[PDB]
Formats: sequence, structure tokens, C-alpha cells
Amino acid sequence: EDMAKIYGAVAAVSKNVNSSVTYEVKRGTHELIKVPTIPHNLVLIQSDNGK
Amino acid sequence: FALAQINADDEFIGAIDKESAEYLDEYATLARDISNSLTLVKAAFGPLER
Repeated sequence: EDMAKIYGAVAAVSKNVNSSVTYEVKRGTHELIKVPTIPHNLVLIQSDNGK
Repeated sequence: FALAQINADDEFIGAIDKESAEYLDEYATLARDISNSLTLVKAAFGPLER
């Protein structure tokens, strides 16, 4: 029974090793909006007689 | 100045014999625990570093 206690304690230490890590790479990334219409700024001004 | 002579009663003598049995068991128990702890340290822990 004492040996079973000792062996189990050593096994727990051996299981404390770390396998790897995982993370998400997202810094520097932004979302894009979509502009539907082209912003023209032209207006036509004409005289009443059409001259 | 008032030293008292020691009287070894039969009840006292038997009490010592009971203590010898309990002392012997305690020493044997301690020896087993020390041996178990020494085995555990060697298998589980290595040396320390700065």
C-alpha cells in the first residue's frame, strides 16, 4: 500500500508536463465596409431662356 | 534541602513496561515512515537551479 501511494505520487509529477499552446492571430485585421454609390459633386446650372 | 527518596511501587513498574512497548512501536513506525519518505524524494524531485 505504501508503494502504491509512492508510485502514484511520482506519476502525477510526470503528468504535469505541458503539451503545447493554442491562440488566435487577429491583431491588425479590420473589417471592410462597402460604399454603394460614387460621391459625385457636379451640378448643372442653366438660364431660363437656355442661352 | 527536601530531597525525597524514590519508591518503586509495583504499579509504577508495570507502567514503565507498558511504555517500553509503546516506545518500541513508535520507533519502528517512525523508521518505516522515514524510509518511505526517502524513497519518494529520490523518485519525484530532481535538483534545483538558480
